[PDB]
Amino acid sequence: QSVQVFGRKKTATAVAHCKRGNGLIKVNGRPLEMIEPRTLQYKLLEPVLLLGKERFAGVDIRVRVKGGGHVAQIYAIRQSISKALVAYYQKYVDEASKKEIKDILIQYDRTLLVADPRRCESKKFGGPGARARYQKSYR
Amino acid sequence: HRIRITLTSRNVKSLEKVCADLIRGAKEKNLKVKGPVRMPTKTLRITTRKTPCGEGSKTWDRFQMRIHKRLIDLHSPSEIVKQITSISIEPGVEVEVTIA
Amino acid sequence: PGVTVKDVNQQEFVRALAAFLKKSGKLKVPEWVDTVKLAKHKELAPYDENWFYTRAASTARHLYLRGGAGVGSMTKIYGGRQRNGVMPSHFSRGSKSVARRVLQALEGLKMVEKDQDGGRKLTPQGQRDLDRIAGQVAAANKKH
Amino acid sequence: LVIPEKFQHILRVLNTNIDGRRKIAFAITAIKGVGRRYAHVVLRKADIDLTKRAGELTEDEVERVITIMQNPRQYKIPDWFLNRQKDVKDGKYSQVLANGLDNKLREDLERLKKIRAHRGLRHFWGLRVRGQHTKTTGRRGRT
Amino acid sequence: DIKLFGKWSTDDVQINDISLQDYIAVKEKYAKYLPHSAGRYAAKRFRKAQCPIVERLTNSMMMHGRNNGKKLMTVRIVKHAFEIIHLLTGENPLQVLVNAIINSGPREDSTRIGRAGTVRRQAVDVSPLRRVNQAIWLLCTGAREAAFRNIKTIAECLADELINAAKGSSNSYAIKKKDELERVAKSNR
Amino acid sequence: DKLNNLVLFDKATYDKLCKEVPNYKLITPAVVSERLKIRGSLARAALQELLSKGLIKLVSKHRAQVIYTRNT
Amino acid sequence: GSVELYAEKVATRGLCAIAQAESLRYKLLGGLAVRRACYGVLRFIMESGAKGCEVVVSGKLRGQRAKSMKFVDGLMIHSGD
Amino acid sequence: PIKLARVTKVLGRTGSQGQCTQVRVEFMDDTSRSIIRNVKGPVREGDVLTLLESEREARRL
Amino acid sequence: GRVRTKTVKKAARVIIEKYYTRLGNDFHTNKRVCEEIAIIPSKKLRNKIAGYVTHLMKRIQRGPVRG
RNA sequence: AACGAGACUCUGGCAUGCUAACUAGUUACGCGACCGGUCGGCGUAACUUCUUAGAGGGACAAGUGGCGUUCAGCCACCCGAGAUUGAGCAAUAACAGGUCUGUGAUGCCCUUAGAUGUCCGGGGCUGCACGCGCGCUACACUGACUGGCUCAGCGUGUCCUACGCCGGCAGGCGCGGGUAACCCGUUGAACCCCAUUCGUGAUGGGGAUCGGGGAUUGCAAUUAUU
Repeated sequence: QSVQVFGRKKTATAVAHCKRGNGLIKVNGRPLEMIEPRTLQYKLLEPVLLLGKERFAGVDIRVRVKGGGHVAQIYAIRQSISKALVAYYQKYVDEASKKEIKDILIQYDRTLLVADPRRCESKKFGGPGARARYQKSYR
Repeated sequence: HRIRITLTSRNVKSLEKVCADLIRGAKEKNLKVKGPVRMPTKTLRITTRKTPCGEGSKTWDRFQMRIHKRLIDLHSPSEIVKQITSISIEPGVEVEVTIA
Repeated sequence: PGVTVKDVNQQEFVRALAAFLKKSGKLKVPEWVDTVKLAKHKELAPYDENWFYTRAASTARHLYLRGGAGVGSMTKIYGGRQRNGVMPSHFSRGSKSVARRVLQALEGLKMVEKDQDGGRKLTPQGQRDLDRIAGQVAAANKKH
Repeated sequence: LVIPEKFQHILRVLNTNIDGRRKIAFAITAIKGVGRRYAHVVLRKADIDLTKRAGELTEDEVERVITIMQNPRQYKIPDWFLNRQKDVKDGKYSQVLANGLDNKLREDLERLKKIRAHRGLRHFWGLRVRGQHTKTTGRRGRT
Repeated sequence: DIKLFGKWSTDDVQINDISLQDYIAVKEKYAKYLPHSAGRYAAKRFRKAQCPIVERLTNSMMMHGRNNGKKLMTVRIVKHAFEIIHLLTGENPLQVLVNAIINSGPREDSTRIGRAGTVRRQAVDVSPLRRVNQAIWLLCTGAREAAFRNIKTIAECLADELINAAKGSSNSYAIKKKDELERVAKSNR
Repeated sequence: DKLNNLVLFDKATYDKLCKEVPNYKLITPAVVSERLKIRGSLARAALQELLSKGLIKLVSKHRAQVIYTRNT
Repeated sequence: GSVELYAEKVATRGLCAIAQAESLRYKLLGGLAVRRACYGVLRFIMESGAKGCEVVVSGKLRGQRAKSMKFVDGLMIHSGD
Repeated sequence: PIKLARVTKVLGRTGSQGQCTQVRVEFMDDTSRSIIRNVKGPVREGDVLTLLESEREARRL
Repeated sequence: GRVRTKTVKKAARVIIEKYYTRLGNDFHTNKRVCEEIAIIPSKKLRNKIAGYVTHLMKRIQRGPVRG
């Protein structure tokens, strides 16, 4: 049937739902081609270009994205799709193609399956930010 | 008919003990309950200059208080409602009851 | 099969919907369009002489996307940055008279009906008119 | 990509010179009293294209520009758009221009110098007017 | 295969120096689609050497205070700078970039040794990693100085900087500053 | 010194545009501007009618940068 | 009639800091020497089962110049939660 | 001419502020000869240096 | 730097000299035998004792230790 | 042996394992709109992936390979969410360090009825030849202008405000919600991004300065409140 898997950059959280389909990839009910920042278009295209159009042929993935910024949200989609296809296999096909896809993805990029744990450090008094301090006056 | 019990405290240990006691008592009698739902914690922040005279190196105290909330829902008459609450009494816990 | 406005581009669709409204003549244009700015955080008047048609198209698209708005809610949409001299820049808002008389010169089209628990929404005919133009934009994309 | 036949490098509008290679929506802004929002609304009401260089204008077009410019009221220009709206001495809504704009500032200062207002004495002494902090800034001109 | 921006291949690029061959990451596992990976190469030592050289070029161009986070503008600057060189030279812009990196790095330098006052500098060697880093620095510095107040768009002054360096020409900021730098170090032999 | 650029085409500059430019391999508003000593707007406007006539091929188009080449 | 006040006894008086910081105040206010007033408080604190005690007295004890006398006994922690 | 030498081991850090590194380098041609050199920048074993003047041997900085 | 302290080293030495029979080479089992016996506060302090125990049991196979 | 260091508390990163949800949602199914698709259009049932917050786990230089008087430890690597996250607290002994202008903390000295108490009216604290420190805006094309498209988190609220009408706007009138995961608010933020115009120039960069109007807060805006 279906699986629901999330991807997560700084504060953005994309959730991809996959079921039996015919090759539809859509984020927010919108085509993957026209996600607003076209400069980072290939990051969204990396999983399907690496694996191939024939693996997303019996699967229908719909993504809902919320939080964070534009660049973080784009990075939260390429991870969500990759994780959801890995989760769709090893549950509906076998434990043999999940390994193949997981390897192919993780040699190219580890952030396609593992989330970056970095988050903003809190501001500290006595400076504009976490580390920067105010200019010190002598005489 | 619907009975909403709202619990609010600052000590989560005491508040959770009270909530567990209330839920267990309602299970003990023949009642149907809606489980404890936790509202987001309320964090109140006061930041103050440490010095009383504005002389030193401009250090600041960061003060804060935390308020914990729960909600429980029952379907029972008020006669049945007003036994378990009277059994369990704990300081710092603000129990409130609303009939629909 | 068919399309919606979500299946096509938006910067080209607004340019194409704004031309469908300009060729019917039912849209009623205020007397002050040649003089007024669109917000208080803008230094010049809009470059396009037909800004009212483009803004009407953009408001129609926003109403299609999210159902229900108002004059101030449709003024938050077209807000931006105001550069305050030697003081830091700040978020600023648009003009409510424009936000309200683009939302009124769309009831003369029978294309926007007042929302029940709020402001404005889209009519079935208004949904039709946007889908039938998304169709032409998609055809232009496919055949080229 | 155009090669107009008649094209003047420097034209004369309202006792001041204007570059013909400059663009019309910003060329007339050169003459005093006109900014970047009054110079555009005058051109819209005169129905003159803004894409042309100032040189690419016939005699009638330039003569019309001054006509709508100097009489904004007759061509449905709102009253809040001028540079002296409710005048002190006669109370008329008029747009003053290059030779008149500076002929109605000296009168404004002479009013407050003859009638010894505080701000007219500030303008007289050369100090500042809008209630500023003169302790630190403004040390140019002063020796 | 996986080619930069979808149209510039990598398998045809050859690194000349054996010295900088392992400090330039262009060919097999570094063949990416974009100079954008959200990498963490600045966590341990010598990790930056695994960063793709095109992405290394991209970062150093978002310099001076007004550009410190505008990476998407630099991705299109590099994208347009690669499609211009190929129109002039007709070669692979990746090969042109590699040849510029090789040419514009100093191979000998000078280090302060005398006590404060009179300058008694010596002559020392240069690490391959520092040579790559400083080639990138010089190439990016010459691109933005030549474009600061010109009609010439950037990504056209970067292309001209990269062309003149892959030829080892004296019409190049990086070559000019590399020659002046090894000149002084020879004087201090 | 000052950089005085022609705002409008005369005979010599127009002929040099029509003949010399279409073989540059690097038709570009920033290039044609220094070649013909004309303003960045006149060259920019003149490079679209060359495309309309079919004499040059468009390579790249964007806000910050537009890039043309020769025919064939 | 809503509010009612009740009075009760502290279980152990020697381990309450306030009851000892007020007991020592009524000995310095009644003519005891400071050195003997402070040892009489430390002794009662330790004999009641405390693990450690510290008593500090500050002010003009000798003339027009102030100074501090500190009396410690046992263990005393200073840092952490 | 230009020689190429391969770093075999890192000895220590020299310079007024520790900005240079002692290395012993082995030549590619006539590999039997190994000499002491000073470098500038991050160096690890296996790095190959390009020596322009290949006669000097290093000393403390 | 990752250097233990006299508290953890003393506690681990005592545990080893008192319960040699049950302790072994596995960390995750020594982590569970320490919680059963010694009254230790939180996991971070529990683990640093049960890690030095596992480290210090390997040395015993090499021969005796002076502690 | 003890204090200090460490430990400790709060916080960030992980759990498709547990306990839960109409003041959070998702999936499915109906009704509906439009051309199988889209719907933050409307209503039911599957539950907790997403949201919220409680419990318990989880990381210890633990495993491997080197170095180390083979100890204490250091370097690299695999696996792994993570192989140093950031703060709070903080010793003995001192300083003629700041605070009598925070206090019904306080000793002396001064004054106390044409007052050094207290209230009322109007001024000053900001004045300006000149020096000395924190800063905010810039010196532009890696830009400005004009349109279009598209994303947060921490907080406040019985002053925060949705909706409708007149206004270019600043701003005004009538009904509504919220003592709040219930309403502003699915917080449609700005840089970012996509098209246009400008074209190296004290220029459409940059905004100081100053003149006319208009509107708000207040008893009062004149030494311009905003």
